[PDB]
Amino acid sequence: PSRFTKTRKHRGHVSAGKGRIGKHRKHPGGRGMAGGQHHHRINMDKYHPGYFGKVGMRYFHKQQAHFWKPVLNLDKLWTLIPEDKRDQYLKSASKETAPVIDTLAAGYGKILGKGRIPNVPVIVKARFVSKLAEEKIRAAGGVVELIA
Amino acid sequence: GIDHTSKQHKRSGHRTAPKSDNVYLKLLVKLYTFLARRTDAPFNKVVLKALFLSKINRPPVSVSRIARALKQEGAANKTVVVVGTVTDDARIFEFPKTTVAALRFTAGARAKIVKAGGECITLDQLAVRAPKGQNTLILRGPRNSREAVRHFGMGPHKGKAPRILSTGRKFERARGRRRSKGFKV
Amino acid sequence: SAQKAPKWYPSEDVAALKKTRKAARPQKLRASLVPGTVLILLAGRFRGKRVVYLKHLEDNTLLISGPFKVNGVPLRRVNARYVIATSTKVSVEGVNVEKFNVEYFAKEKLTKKEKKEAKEIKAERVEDQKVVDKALIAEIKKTPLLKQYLSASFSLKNGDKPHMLKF
Amino acid sequence: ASLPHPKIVKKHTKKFKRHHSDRYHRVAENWRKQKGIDSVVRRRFRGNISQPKIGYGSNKKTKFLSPSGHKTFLVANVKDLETLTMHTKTYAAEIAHNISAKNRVVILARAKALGIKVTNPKGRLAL
RNA sequence: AAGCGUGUUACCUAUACUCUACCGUCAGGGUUGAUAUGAUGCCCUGACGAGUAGGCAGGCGUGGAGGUCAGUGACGAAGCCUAGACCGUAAGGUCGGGUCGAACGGCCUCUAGUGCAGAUCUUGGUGGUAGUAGCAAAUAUUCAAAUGAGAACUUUGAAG
RNA sequence: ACUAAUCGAACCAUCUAGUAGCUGGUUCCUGCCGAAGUUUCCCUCAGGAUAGCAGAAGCUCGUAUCAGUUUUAUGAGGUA
RNA sequence: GACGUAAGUCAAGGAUGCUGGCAUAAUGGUUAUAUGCCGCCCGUCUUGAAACACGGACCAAGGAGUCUAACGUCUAUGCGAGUGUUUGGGUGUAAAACCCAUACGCGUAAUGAAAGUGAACGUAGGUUGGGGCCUCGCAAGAGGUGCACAAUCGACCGAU
RNA sequence: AAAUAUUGGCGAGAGACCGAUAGCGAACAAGUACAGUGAUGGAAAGAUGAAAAGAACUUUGAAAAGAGAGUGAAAAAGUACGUGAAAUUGUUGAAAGGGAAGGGCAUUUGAUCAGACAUGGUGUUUUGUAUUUCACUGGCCAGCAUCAGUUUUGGUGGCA
Repeated sequence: PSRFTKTRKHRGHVSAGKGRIGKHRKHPGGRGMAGGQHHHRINMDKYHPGYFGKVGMRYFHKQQAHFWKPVLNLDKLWTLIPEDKRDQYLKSASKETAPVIDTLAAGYGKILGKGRIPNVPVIVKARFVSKLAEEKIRAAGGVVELIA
Repeated sequence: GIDHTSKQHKRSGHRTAPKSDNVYLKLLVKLYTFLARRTDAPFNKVVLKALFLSKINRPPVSVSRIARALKQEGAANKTVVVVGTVTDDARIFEFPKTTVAALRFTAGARAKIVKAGGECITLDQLAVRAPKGQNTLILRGPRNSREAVRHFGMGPHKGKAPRILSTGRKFERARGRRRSKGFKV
Repeated sequence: SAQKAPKWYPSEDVAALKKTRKAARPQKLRASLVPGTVLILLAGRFRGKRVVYLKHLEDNTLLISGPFKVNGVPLRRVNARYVIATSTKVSVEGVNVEKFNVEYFAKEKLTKKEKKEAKEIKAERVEDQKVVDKALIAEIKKTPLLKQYLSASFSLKNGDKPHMLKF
Repeated sequence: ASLPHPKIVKKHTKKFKRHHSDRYHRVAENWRKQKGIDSVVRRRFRGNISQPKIGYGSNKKTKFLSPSGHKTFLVANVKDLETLTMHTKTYAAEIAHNISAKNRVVILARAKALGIKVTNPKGRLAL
């Protein structure tokens, strides 16, 4: 609200919290990112390194649809199964009856391997996968299949 | 007229009362203020000064971290006290039976703990069951893990995270960060 | 409500006083005050009247009777501080003064009902002045000029200095 | 009457007036801090007006107390007055200025019945 | 010497030092098995208190909103004046008196076009200057009668 | 020079509340703390950024990894 | 604590006892004046203002760090690996309120210029300090566990 | 076609908006008076009273107008009209006054103002039993004695 603003506490003080000799002006240092190379150079090379210059090629007509690759680590892999049926799959590890976790329809493109899934069979449906993500799945007895 | 070596009328700089308005969170402080004062147990003094911490200083403690605390030998039967919230975790799939006293439990944490055979209580049950912190164990959530801390202490050659909205190419990856253009940090 | 309420009402009970550690020790008097000496009244109706100190009451006042037939001062009590003790003395081992004490000089019992909005001596006060003065006038005659000295008042003349004047 | 109290020491009875309040009619008498970079008042020069400070703060045990020793209470009607029934010793009644005359005679009669002391009984009478 | 050089003591006084009271801040504490209006309260101890720019905290006030006091008021609201009174350190609050005529308060919160001595500030108004400067170029008016309450200024006449 | 009392570029309205590192002003109280005019860079010297000095929010602990200090011992200096 | 065999008393963790007058303008308050001393005219620029520096004849009213998009730190609250109803729909006493789906936003993974790759040897590692707890210990104190955190050496991921 | 925009026009409904220097420039005969050759610029000005019931009539004055009377709840509502602030001005009163005045500390002098306790009050025979027909104390101001804290000024004794 306005009543808690320090302006209400600054009534009566001539400079309104801006200094007698500073004389708060409109734009004493410039407008926006002005003087990024001349008189604010120390700021722009200390607090914001790397602002000025080229880097990398220019991607023409970039679409974030192509680069939609949300990552699903193996720890979260068991969140895909609804919590009601997680237990009946966590217990009774069955090779011929393994839950079919479909990561894609939940919106996950790539399976990473942050690891430590319990050693029970599991079915993983993902467009991509990392090398170590497989090995933990196989070390748990699961299999990875390719879908797109 | 005396010289003053230190700054006079210097406030102690520590929170003395929770400057939250919460009445229930002041009832707990009222209880523990009495316990901390009327007991010699250092545990009550600790929990009293942990109830005042702000939200950033009361980080969530995962039930995975609760389990890691119980992995210590001699702590299997100890109760766990978390002055703050207790959020659950999908990372752990086996949870040992235990009792946890925390300000707030997420619904996910209660379901995970109680189903695991444990039990969830608050600080007042903890006071009833153990006034002076018998066989207790205080856990604190990680504090530098906050995203606001990656940018703290920013400077050249510090390995910190610049304050920036959009992260990617064309944003702080030019002269001043790479050695090819200009210089390196 | 014009002014809502103060919750923290003060302690309406009255707290008893603490046990004060002050007794009432007997008054000690300056060496210049000896029974039968001659004082000089400083303040009151009889300022400057010479008088004879008789007895020290338990009400830390001085019972004095400048012989009423001499200086017109009755057998009355005065304050020890408001009198100057003169070196001269009158021997007084022949006067009975025991019957005069605090309750004797009690004025009267006065309340707001007896309010003298607009504005008599007891016969005892006269006879007791006589019997007390009988010893005084009998044993004051032997020393010459004292009766004249006692009759006259006292006042600071010009050119004299009360500090270097010994009384 | 009221409870026994410490002697009422005001410790500054003179009202704090603004600097040059009489000199200019536009300068209100109400005390406003002289925040001038050159004002002799703000620098506490000798022989000048004294600035309000804590030191003039009155004794707590005799703060808000009238010279009669009663903390005044602003009463509006009979119902407000009945709150001070047992609290007659400390709090003294005070009829609000806007209470009508026919509404004062009822309060004064009621207040006089309870023995609560009223500091404006000479207010808005009829003779 | 009431000058100079020197020394002896006596003495005078800072918001300095000591002690005391009071205030505020800070710190360290005490205070719940029928004990206290039930805890940002109360109480104890101690040390401090200069201050521009500046920071922060606690408060007073103004316009309006939600709630409450079954609040105040034509037997007199608001407003205004008040070398009348009280309260608060203070911002201010409250009362008493007069004018006055129709609405307005207290408290918990909410909100903002929220507090003026200044900006050669704006608008309006009023002053000292001050019954003052000024009403002095164009040669010039005078008498009488009439009208009229009133005639240097109007007529009319006579003159110039 | 003159171009409607306006002229080394008229006047009127708008863009326009043009821009200002410059001048003046910036409205209640109390309480606590309380400076700086120096480093470096800038077409920089009436201004900024950055470090410094200050406040606040605190946080971790509980007499120390301390100190505008001295002693002891051991260095260094090239002023008087 | 003292004096007292003791009972008690006391100058021992802060004043009592007695007495007198008055009970009102007496004390005191406000205000005017006088007297002693002191006080330069305020605001601002300034190293420096009473300035022979500038603004201010006086009075009333108006009058200046606001709002917003996006954020940073801090804080509070709700939920918490999720979070966000209010683009929209249903509803309604109708701009209110209530309810709701999918998406989408931020977060959960980083790195590289990009192609791409993508985080446990170990009890998620070791070492040191580490509040607290626990075992013994009357008590210090000794051990065990030691989250947060601080430093460092590691280990894994991306890039060269 | 619809979903969309709409500070113009017409109608309608609302507001945590403004309240006669505000809000449209314009609450009123406002784009009016007025200024400018012209383009254009462009104000100020709301409120008697319920009702004009708008002061008949008498008297002074030439008349305005005054004094009355009177209407009116009010003329402290008379169209120069709700309330009517300050600057500024007059009258009366009070005070002061040797080239300023004003302010602070302190007190006199004068003017003026709140208050006790004048309490059921430690009770006392009521005229066919709730008036205690004399009360306890604090309200102001002081004095004395004994003390305590701080201090000052001395007289003495003993000892080294």
